[PDB]
Amino acid sequence: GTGVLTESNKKFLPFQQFGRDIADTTDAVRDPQTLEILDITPCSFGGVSV
Amino acid sequence: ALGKLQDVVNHNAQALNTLVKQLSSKFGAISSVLNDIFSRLDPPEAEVQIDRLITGRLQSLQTYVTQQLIRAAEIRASANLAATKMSECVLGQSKRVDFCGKGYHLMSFPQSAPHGVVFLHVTYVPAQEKNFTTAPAICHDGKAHFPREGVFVSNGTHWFVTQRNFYEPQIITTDNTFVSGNCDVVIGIVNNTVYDP
Amino acid sequence: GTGVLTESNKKFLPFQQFGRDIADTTDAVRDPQTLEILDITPCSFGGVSVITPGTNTSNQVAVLYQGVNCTEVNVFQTRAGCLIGAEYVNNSYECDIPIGAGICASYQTSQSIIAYTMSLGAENSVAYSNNSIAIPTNFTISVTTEILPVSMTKTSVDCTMYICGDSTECSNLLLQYGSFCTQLKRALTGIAVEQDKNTQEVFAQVKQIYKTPPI
Amino acid sequence: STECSNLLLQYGSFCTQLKRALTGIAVEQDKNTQEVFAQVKQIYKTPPIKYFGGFNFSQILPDPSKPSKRSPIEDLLFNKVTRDLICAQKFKGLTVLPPLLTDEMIAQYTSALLAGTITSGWTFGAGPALQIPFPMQMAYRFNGIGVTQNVLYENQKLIANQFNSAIGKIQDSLSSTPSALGKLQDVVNHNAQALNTLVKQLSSKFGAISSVLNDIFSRLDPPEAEVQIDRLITGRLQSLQTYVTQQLIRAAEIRASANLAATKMSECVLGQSKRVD
Amino acid sequence: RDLICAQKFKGLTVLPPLLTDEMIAQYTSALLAGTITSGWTFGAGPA
Amino acid sequence: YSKHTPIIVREPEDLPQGFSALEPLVDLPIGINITRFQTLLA
Ligand SMILES: *[C@@H]1O[C@H](CO)[C@@H](O)[C@H](O)[C@H]1NC(C)=O
Ligand SMILES: *[C@@H]1O[C@H](CO)[C@@H](O)[C@H](O)[C@H]1NC(C)=O
Ligand SMILES: *[C@@H]1O[C@H](CO)[C@@H](O)[C@H](O)[C@H]1NC(C)=O
Ligand SMILES: *[C@@H]1O[C@H](CO)[C@@H](O)[C@H](O)[C@H]1NC(C)=O
Ligand SMILES: *[C@@H]1O[C@H](CO)[C@@H](O)[C@H](O)[C@H]1NC(C)=O
Ligand SMILES: *[C@@H]1O[C@H](CO)[C@@H](O)[C@H](O)[C@H]1NC(C)=O
Ligand SMILES: *[C@@H]1O[C@H](CO)[C@@H](O)[C@H](O)[C@H]1NC(C)=O
Ligand SMILES: *[C@@H]1O[C@H](CO)[C@@H](O)[C@H](O)[C@H]1NC(C)=O
Ligand SMILES: *[C@@H]1O[C@H](CO)[C@@H](O)[C@H](O)[C@H]1NC(C)=O
Repeated sequence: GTGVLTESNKKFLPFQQFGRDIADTTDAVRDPQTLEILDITPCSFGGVSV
Repeated sequence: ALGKLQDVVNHNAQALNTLVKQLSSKFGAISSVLNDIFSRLDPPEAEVQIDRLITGRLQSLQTYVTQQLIRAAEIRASANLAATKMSECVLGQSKRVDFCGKGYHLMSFPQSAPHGVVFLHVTYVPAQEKNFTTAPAICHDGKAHFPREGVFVSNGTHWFVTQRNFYEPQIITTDNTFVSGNCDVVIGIVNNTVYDP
Repeated sequence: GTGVLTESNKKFLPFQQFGRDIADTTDAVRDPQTLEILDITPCSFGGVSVITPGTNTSNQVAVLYQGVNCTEVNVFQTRAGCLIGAEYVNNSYECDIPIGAGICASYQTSQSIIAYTMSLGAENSVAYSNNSIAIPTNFTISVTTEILPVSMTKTSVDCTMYICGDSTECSNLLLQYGSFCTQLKRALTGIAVEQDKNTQEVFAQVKQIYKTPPI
Repeated sequence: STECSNLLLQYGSFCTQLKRALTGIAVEQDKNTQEVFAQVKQIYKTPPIKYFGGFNFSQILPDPSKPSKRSPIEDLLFNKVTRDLICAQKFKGLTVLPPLLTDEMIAQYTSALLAGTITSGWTFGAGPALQIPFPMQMAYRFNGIGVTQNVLYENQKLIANQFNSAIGKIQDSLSSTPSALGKLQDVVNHNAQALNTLVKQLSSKFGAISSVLNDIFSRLDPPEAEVQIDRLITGRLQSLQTYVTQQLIRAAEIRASANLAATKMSECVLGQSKRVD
Repeated sequence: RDLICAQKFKGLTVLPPLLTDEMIAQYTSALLAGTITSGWTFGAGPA
Repeated sequence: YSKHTPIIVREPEDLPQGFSALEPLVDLPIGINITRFQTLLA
C-alpha cells in the first residue's frame, strides 16, 4: 500500500498482528522485524476548486 | 420533539455508512483489497477479475447517487413548502386553515435549527361556549331585518345581535341590520322590535 | 423442487405432464405412476417481525409471523398474521406500535405487552337543532410549533479514492470505462447548489436587515 | 438453492438497503393515510333527526342498513376499482402488507368529518365544535363570495332543490363514463405492472445455459458454474434495485399527491377557501 | 479515528454550507424585527 | 484459547455470571481425527 507510517499508541496484544478500521481497511500493522506498533495513515489528499 | 430534523441526518449518515461497508464485499473476486489481485494473478486474469469489483463499486456509487437525488427532491419539496409558509404566515396573516397552525392564524415567528426552520404559530382558540336561541331575521313594521355582520341570539326573553366568534350583546338598531324583502318568504323569522336611534 | 404434494381438482389433458401458473411457477405435475393429478404448493414460509418496547424498560418482546393462520408455525390471529407474546385486550387506546389491520400494541400493567384496536379519538355528539347557536365567550390564544427541513448536507465523492485505493493500474483501467466519474460528480454538485439555494429562498426573503430597538 | 444462498451472503450485505427502503415506503404510506383523514381529534356523529334545513344527504352520510357503515356513493365507488396472481406473487416473494387504517376506520373518519361539517360547519377544524343551523351555515358561506344572506333566506327552497338534484347527478355520472376513476386505477395498474415485470424477469437469462439454478448446478462444472450463476445473481439484484428505485419515485409522487389532498381537505372541508379552482 | 474522519480517508467528503449559523440567525432576527415592530408591510413594500 | 479471571467465592459451584474474552496462546498444527476426549488428574 501507500501512505504515511507513523508511530501508534495502540495496545496490540501479542497475538494481534494486523489491524483494520471502520471500513475494514488496514489502518495499523506490525513490523515483520523487531516488534513495533505502527499506524498506517493515507497519504495527503484533498480536492481542488478553481 | 425534533423528530423530522434528526431523520434526514440519520438518513444522510446511514447512506455514508452503508457506502463504505460495501467496499469490503467481494463481487465475485478472490479478495476485496485492491492491492491483492494485482499481486497474485497474471494480467490476463487480473484484467478479468478486477473488473468484477470495479463494476460493483460503480453500481453501488450509482445507487447512492440515485438515493441522494431522491432525497434532494424530497428536501426541495420540503423547502418550497417551508418558504411558502414563511411568506404566507410570517409576512402576513393568512386565512388558510391548518396552513399556519391549528386554529385561527394571527401571527408567526421563525427560528433557525440545524438544517431546518421552526415556526411558532399564534392561534386563536375559542373556549367557554354557551348555547343561544338563533333566528334568521326579525320582522318590524312589516319588513324583515337581516344582520349586516353578526348573528341573532336570544337570552330567552330578549333578542340581541352578537359577533360570529365572540359574545357581545348589543341592541338591534338600524345600524347593523338591513331591510330586504317582506315577512312571508324566510322560514323561521321571529318577531321583535328594531329600535332606531 | 420442494413443496406440499396435495390432491388437486385440475383436469389435465391426456398428453400434458407438467403444469405452471400465471407467472412462471410450477404448481402441479402428473404422477409418473398411476394417473393422478397433484398440486405442488410451496412449503410453509413467511416473514418474522419483533415488537419491542425498547431495551430501557423491559426485555419482553412479541413475535409476529406474517401470512399464517396460527396453525403453521398468548396467541392471536389478526389480518396481518399470527402474534405471539401479547394479549388482545377488549379496551381501546391510542396506537403506540403499529402492527397492521388497526391493531397496535403497547407495554402496560403485571407489566406486559398488550394488543388492542386503535382508537380514532373521543366520542362527542353535537346537538343540532334548527334554533341553536354556540357563540364563544372567551379566548384561549395559544402558540403551537412546527418543524420543517430546509437544507441537507452537501456530499462529494471521488472515483480515484472510492473505486480504486492506493493503486495505479486500477486508475488506468477505470479510464477505459464510460463517463461514470464525471456525471455523478456533476449530479452531486447540482445537489449542493440546490441545497445552497433552498436556504436563500426561505431565510432570505427581505432585502434590508432590521434591528430591534433598545427599549 | 443452498449454493445460491451461500453466494448471496458472500456477495455482501447488499440486501439491507432494499428492505429498509421498502420499510420506509410502507411507513410513509401509513402516515399519508393519517395526515389526510385523521385531522379531527374527536369523532362526531350525525343526529337522528335528519332535517338539515331541507337538504338531503341520504347519499353521503353513512347508511345503517349495510354491513361496513358506508354511504351509497362510497358503496358505488368501492365496487368499481378492481391460483390467482396475488397468491402466485406471494409464493415468489412479492407479499403485500396490510395497511394500518382499515376501510372501516377510514369510513368512520369520513363520517365524522361530514358530521362536523354539517353540525359544526367550519368551527370544528379551528377548535371546539359549535352548533349552528345548516341554513345559517350556508348563509354565512355566501358572504365570502359577495352574495348576501338575503338571497339564501329567500331562495332556500330552490337552493335545496338544486343541491338534491346535483347530489343525484353525481351518482348518475359515477355510474357511467368509465374514464372517471382513472387516477385511482392508475396506481393499481402501475403496481400490478411492476409486480409482473419483477416476476417475469426470473425466466429471462442474463447470460447462461438456462434459467433454472438446479440445471446450472447439475449440468455444469464448478469452475464454470460459479461464473454462470454470477451472471444471473447480478442481473436479479439489478432488477430488484430498479424496482426499488421505481417504487421510491412513485412513492414520492404519491406523497406529493397526498400532501395536496390534505391541503385541500384542510382548506375546502374545514372552511371556505377563496382560492380559484 | 472517529467516523467523520474515517469516511474522509475513503473519498467521501462533506462540503461546508454557504450560509453559516450566524448568518441564518441574523436572517431569523431580521424577520422578527419587522414582524414585531412593523406588521405585514415589510414583505410587500417599504417597512 | 485461555484466560485467567477472578473467580472470587460465590454460591455453590456453578459458572459465574460475567463476561470474559478468551485470547489464543498457541496455534500448534495438527491433522488428527479427534472425535472423543478424556480428562486426567493427578
Ligand atoms: C528477527 O525477526 C524478529 C521477528 O519478531 C524480530 O523481533 C527481531 O528483532 C529480528 N532480528 C533481526 C536480526 O532483524
Ligand atoms: C347546549 O346544549 C347541548 C344539549 O343539551 C349540550 O350538550 C351543550 O353542552 C350545551 N352547550 C352549552 C355550553 O350550553
Ligand atoms: C335578557 O336581556 C335583557 C336585556 O334588557 C335583560 O333585561 C333580561 O334580564 C335578560 N334575561 C336573561 C334571562 O338573561
Ligand atoms: C308576528 O306578528 C304578526 C302580526 O301580529 C303575526 O301574524 C305573526 O304570527 C307573528 N309571528 C311571530 C313570530 O310571533
Ligand atoms: C404402474 O403399475 C400399476 C400396477 O397397479 C398401475 O396401476 C399403474 O397404472 C401403472 N402406471 C404406469 C405408469 O403404467
Ligand atoms: C378566559 O380564559 C383565560 C384562559 O387563560 C383565563 O385566564 C381567563 O380568566 C378567562 N376569562 C374569562 C372571561 O372567563
Ligand atoms: C326542527 O327540528 C326538528 C328535529 O326533529 C325537525 O323535525 C323539524 O322539522 C325542524 N323544523 C321545525 C319545526 O322547526
Ligand atoms: C333523500 O334522497 C333519497 C334519494 O334516493 C330519497 O330516497 C330520500 O327519501 C330523500 N330523503 C329526504 C328526506 O328527502
Ligand atoms: C474422522 O473421524 C470420524 C469419526 O466418525 C470418521 O467418520 C472420519 O472418517 C474421520 N476422518 C475425517 C478426518 O473426517
